[PDB]
Order: sequence, then C-alpha cells, then structure tokens
Amino acid sequence: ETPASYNLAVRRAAPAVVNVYNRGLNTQLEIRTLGSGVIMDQRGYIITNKHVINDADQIIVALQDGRVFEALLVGSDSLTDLAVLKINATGGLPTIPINARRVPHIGDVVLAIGNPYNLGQTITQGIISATGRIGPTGRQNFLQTDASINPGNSGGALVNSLGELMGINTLSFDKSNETPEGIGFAIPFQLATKIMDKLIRDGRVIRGYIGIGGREQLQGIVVNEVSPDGPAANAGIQVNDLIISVDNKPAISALETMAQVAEIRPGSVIPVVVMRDDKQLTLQVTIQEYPAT
Amino acid sequence: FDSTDETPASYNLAVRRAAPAVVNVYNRGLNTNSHNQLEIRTLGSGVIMDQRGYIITNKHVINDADQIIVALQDGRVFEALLVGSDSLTDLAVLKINATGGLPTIPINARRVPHIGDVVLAIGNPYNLGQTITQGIISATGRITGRQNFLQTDASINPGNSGGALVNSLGELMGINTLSFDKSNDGETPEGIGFAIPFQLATKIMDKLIRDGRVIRGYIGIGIVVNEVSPGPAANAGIQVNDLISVDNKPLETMAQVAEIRPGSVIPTLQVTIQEYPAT
Amino acid sequence: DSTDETPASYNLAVRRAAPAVVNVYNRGLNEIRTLGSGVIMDQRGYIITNKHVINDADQIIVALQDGRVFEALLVGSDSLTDLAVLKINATGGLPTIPINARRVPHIGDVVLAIGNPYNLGQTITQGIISATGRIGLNPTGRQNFLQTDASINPGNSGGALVNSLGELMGINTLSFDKSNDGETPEGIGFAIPFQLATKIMDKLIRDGRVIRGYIGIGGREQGIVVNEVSPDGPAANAGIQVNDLIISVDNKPAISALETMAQVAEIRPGSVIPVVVMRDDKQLTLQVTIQEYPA
Repeated sequence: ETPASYNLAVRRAAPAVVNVYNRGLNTQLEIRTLGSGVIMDQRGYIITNKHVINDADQIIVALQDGRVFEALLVGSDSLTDLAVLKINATGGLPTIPINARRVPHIGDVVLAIGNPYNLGQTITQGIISATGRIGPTGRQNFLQTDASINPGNSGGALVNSLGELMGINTLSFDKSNETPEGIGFAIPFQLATKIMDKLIRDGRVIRGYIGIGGREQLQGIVVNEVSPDGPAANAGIQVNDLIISVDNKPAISALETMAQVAEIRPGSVIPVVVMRDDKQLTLQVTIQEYPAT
Repeated sequence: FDSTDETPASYNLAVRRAAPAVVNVYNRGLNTNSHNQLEIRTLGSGVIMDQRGYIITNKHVINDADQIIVALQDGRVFEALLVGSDSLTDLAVLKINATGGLPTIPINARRVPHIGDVVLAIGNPYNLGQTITQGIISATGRITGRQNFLQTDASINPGNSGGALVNSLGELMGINTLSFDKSNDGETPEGIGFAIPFQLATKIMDKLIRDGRVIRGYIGIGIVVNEVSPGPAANAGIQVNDLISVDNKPLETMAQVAEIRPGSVIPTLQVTIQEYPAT
Repeated sequence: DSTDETPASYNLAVRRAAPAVVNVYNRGLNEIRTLGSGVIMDQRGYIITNKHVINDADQIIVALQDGRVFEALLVGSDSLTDLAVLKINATGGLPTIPINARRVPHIGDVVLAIGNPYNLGQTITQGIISATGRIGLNPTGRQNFLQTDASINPGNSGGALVNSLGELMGINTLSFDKSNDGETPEGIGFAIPFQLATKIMDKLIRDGRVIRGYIGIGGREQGIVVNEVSPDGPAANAGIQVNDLIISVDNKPAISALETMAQVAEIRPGSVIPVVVMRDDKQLTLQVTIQEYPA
C-alpha cells in the first residue's frame, strides 16, 4: 500500500531546478531580485526569466545538492521574458527531463518547482488550466496553471507527473476584480527550448521584422498598422490590404505567420501577396531585424 | 530513464467530456451612463444540461442583464433567453436556439459525491477563457440560508460562477457559485469555494423549464410553531403554540414541504398546501 | 456511460483520518476567544494541537465529528514548536489518527489537510508536500516544518495533515502571509511532522513540558563561532570564551549550526560531553555538563 505521490517527478526534475539570485552593489552586494532556473543540458546552460536577472551585477545560481556557481548571462529576450545563464561545472550536472514530442493537454497534473520567497525549493501541485494563453505581443503563448505560483517561482520549472518539463513559470495573475487564486502562467517548453537554442547560438534572439501590425472572400491576415520606414511601408504595403501569402507560405494565421517572419534571416527579400480593391498584389519586401526594446 | 513510453497523470478525460458543455456567459447591458454602448456588466459561466439548449448558470451572473450572450468553446455565440431563475438557490436557466446540436454536461444521477473526490472547476475566470482548476470536495451540505453546498478547494475565481464542477469521470458534481471572501484578520481565504450539488441543480432546472419559475410548497409556518402565516397555517386551525407528523413523515421538513404541489392537502389538523410567493 | 467507472478520490484517506480530527475551542470571559483543530493520537484521549491555539484558555472545549463534546485538560505546552497536548475522558472508544512510524514523508506526496477553517466545519483540502525541514517564516527555532500547498486557513491549526493512505504526516501549524510588493502568498503552509509531533507529545505526557539540553552559547557558521556565552551557563562554567571557533560536539562534528542545536537538545540535562574548539589555531577538548534549557 503506497500513498499517491508525485515524488517521482520531484526526484526527476527538482534537482535540475536551481535558485537564481540577482545581486547588486550599493554605495556592498545585496539581493535585489531572486527567482529560479532550470538546467536544460549538461553544458550548464540554464533557462530563466529575463526579469529575474535584469541589471544583475552578479548572478548566483544555487543548486539543491549544495553547489553554488556564478552564472554567466548568455543572453536574454525581453520579448518572451526569457534568459539563459551559463555555469562551468567540473562535476556532473542534473538536467531537466525534456520530451519534445510530448503535447501538454489541459487537465494534465503539473508540479511547479521554484524558490518562493527564498524559503528553498518548493514543490506545488496543480493541473494545466489552459493552453495557448496570451497575456498583447502574443509571443508568450502561456500555459495557464493552478499550481501555487509565487514570487520566486519565475524561471522555475513546471513539470508533469513524469517530471517532464512542460513550461517555465513566468507569471502569476495579479489583476483585481480581490486576489486571483490558482492562476499562473508558464512559457511552453517548446518555446523555452526554441529561445534557449537561439540565445546560446546568437547571444540573443534574432527575429525577422516586416514592420506590420495586423490581425487575422479570401483568407488572409489583415494589416492594421504599418511601421514607418518599415519593410512593409517601403515595399508599398498598406493597412487596409489583406495579406494572402508571406514568403511563399499561406497567411492562414496571424500568429503562425509572425513566427515564420521571426525565422527569416534579416536582409532577405521575400514575396508578400495582398488584396487591394479585390485585386491580388505581389509586393517584394526586405526583412529587417526586430527593433530593440 | 525514458518517459516517452510513460503516460502523465491527466484529468484531460474529464475535460474533453465536460468542458465542451461549459459555456461562457456574458451579462451585457447598454451603458445609459455613457452613450448606450454595450458593455459587459458581469461575466460568468454556464453549463449546457440538455440538447434542447437549456443552460444552467448563477442568477447573480445574469442579474440586471440587458442582454445575455452565451459563447461556446467551439466558437459559436448565442443570445440566450432567460428561461427562469431562483434567488434561493442562485440558479438560473438559459435557452439557446441552436439549429444544429450542442454539447451536454455528463450527468450521472446515481453518482454520489464523496468528500475527497477529485474535482475539476470549469469556468471563465477574469474572461481569460475556459479555465480548468483541480481540487477536491472539501465538504458536503455546507450551506446561512437553507442552501446545500459542495465545498471545494479547486481554485475558484470571478467568472467561474454558473460553471461546472466535475469529478475525474467528468460527471457533473456541482455548479460553482460562491467563494469564501470573509476575513478575520484581513487575510484572504484560500481554497474555499462552493458549488450547488447537481442533484439540486437538475431539480431546480427541470422546475424552471416547466413553470418558468420554481414553485415550491408553502405551509405558512420538539418543534413549536410560534406564528402562522395568514394562510395555509391559519387555516385548519393551527394554533400559535401548536405542537410531530407531516404527510405521514417524521431542515428535513422545509425541504420536503417545498416539493409539495400547491392544491394538495396534508393532515388532526388538515392543511392545504398552496404556492409560496417568492420574488 | 461513465456511470460504471470509478471517480478519482482521496475519500479513503478522509474516512480513516477525519473522525480522529477534532475541533478545539478556546474560551475566555470578559465565550469562544479562539478556535482551531486537534488530532487524537492515542486511545487514552491525548490530542495534539498548536500551543498558540489554546494559549490563555480558561477552558478548552473539544468537539468530535461523531458528535461527542469534552472539556480538555492541558497536559503541557511547548512554546518552541508551538505544540500542546490535551486530555479528555473517552467512553466507548475514540477515532484515532492513523500513524505509521515506518512511513517516511516524501516531497510530492499527496496530502489532505483536515481542519475547521473559519469554523465552517471539518474541511478537507488537497495538496502535496512542498518541502521538508523548512525553518518556517522565522529562521530561528529549527522548526523543521513540512511545507504544503494544500489550502491551509485559520482553523486548521493543530489539525491533521495526512497522505492519501490516511497516515498522519504532520500537524498543520502555520500559514505564510508575509507580504512584500503587496504579495499574497499562495499555497505555502507549514506542518509539524508526525514523528516529531509524536516525540513532543510523549515528552509532554511524561512531563508537563519538554526538556532539552542547553549549553549557554549563541554562534554562527568548518566550525561554529560563539558570539554570545550565557552567564553561569553550561559553557560559562566550562570557560568557553567569545570569538572562539567550535569544531565538534559530543563526538559529532559541528558542520551545520542547525543539525547541532538539535543534537544538544537531545542530550539529557546533566550528561557530560566533549566539545572541541579551535582557539588561537589550537585544538582544545573541553568538558561541559549539559543543563536544561531556561524555562
């Protein structure tokens, strides 16, 4: 007779969850912000929230086995509130279980591993409240969860009963009207990984940019705004016109497209077919790089 | 270790079963204060109980609603008609004229909710969209008032009202309605929500669909009856200090007599049960 | 048809443990001044509850789920761990909280919190074991609480925290409400483990209090310096000075200043133990007679 337990996922994933400390020196060293981190690979690279290590003079990463390192900011993305830290480990490193094929379903039991209020590594249990949750940028595409999330869980791991990483705890719903209960958000591992591999490889996230604002007869993304001196404006794209296709790919979803654009190497001239006056217009556009925050 | 072969503990089953039947209710009213623009006064949830399109929700979610918009997770949006409501149970039935069919909430009448039963709350907290939260049945028959509640620690928030509370199986257990807010030290209560038991919910719905309202028996009254309504009590000759048997039967009572059809007579004093005026 | 399937439930744990969890009412007159929860450990009628719950009680009324009500007598109160043992007269027997000494609490274990939140009645909130050995809200005290995200509210104090099997895991004691940034903590409660809980109970049943070894020293973290040396204390008579580093105590090295202050508490007052210290770069094995901790 064994008690129902998620200790398995705990022993599997908890080790790979670290305590990330941001400290600054003031007229000496003191912690200005603390959160959590998730060791993804053996190389020592760690994913965390950018808002955890912002303006960090020194980033201290504390593991559960006692070891304490000095993290190296590999890069950060304010667009997805993500950041990667590097740590040189001569000894073996615990990694987070990752299943790229795993599709998180609503209702899956999840565990939130982090360091709430610097009490130590806390494991809270909940489920996946929802998926594909945005919030305006729409880049975050959060997974909602009712697993107890608190200040110190940011950058922490959200794993299932198998210990497999599901997301990176980033947000707790704070909006009144009272105090929101059991509503937290996390970056899907699919996105967290995509950003990590890109931060390590480029020192930052490099995104294509058409300088267009639009929201999804023919089916296409409608343009609402056109960034001045932006690739769109330059090419001759207008707000009212409807984008049928982008770079030889159907503009079926405003969100799946913006992801396709972000993958275009800046400096690339791509076709963008639109619809003005019920007439198809093919406009060649030059991809810039996404403007700095 | 490889977990690809492994299967994660998931209540997705209950979700695919129940969720599609839980709808987003939008209490909308023209803003007379401004320029008569339609605005969402209140948003809660609803539960589609049968194929006919009868949806259960909280009365407090549709009060003072100039328009009641029901949105299904499948995208569809209907202008729900208020079939009826009940202040006492805070329940309300809506109706949607769907040409096609529609999802219904899994209901198991013979299912008895137990304290400890894993439950899932399905609603639209803060209009984020259909949110699922997990908890358990913390208690039963919680209630002051005469109401009977399933208590639950499943995280409940504004917008969950009228939403479905279900078990692992996805069977409707209760209708999320309330949330403990009262604070002794100014602190906010944690994991203390309340739901209308589905036995009570279905009962109130079927009545509302039939009578447009919930007509329940009225008597006008070691249990001593201090005073007597100028009605069914006053008749038959029931005294003020009058003192054991009702309808050949031994809170248990006022819920029993409430289910007595008006016009029916029950003894020896012989009183005729009528309709209890509510509003 | 789902009507033939089985609902996931922790009702099993509820039936085994719930009855044993009682409502503790603290009375004072200028009526109920305070209230909480209790757990019946033994058939004798001994109940465990938090000290704060029962403090300054002119009368302690206990109420069982089966209906019976008794006036409890306070066996003892331990300020340190915030525990209190109660006594009542039991006829026809009582429900007892299932305890498994062999069972070891595991982080991630599904735990039910049984208690009387806001006097709503016996409430069962579900969560897991977040962590073990936690200091609590305050670093001092070597609390060793079990952390749990199972909803814990006022009225669960002295209540039973149990696993899905129904085995007692800990006594719900504290909830985290500390606020910075305007934060409201969510799913962070603390409970005194059952093994610890059982241990304290006996020291209270055996004696109207808990006695722990004292050494008249206040230090910080290898070795452990000595910032303060209690006057006429065990170490005071031993000649232990200030600023001197400690290496080992009672044959047990002094790595952690927390695992050590727990060992010293175990040593029966009076016993004589060895204490090695590095002073001026020299090893000095001293002899100190342990005394009971100041009242």
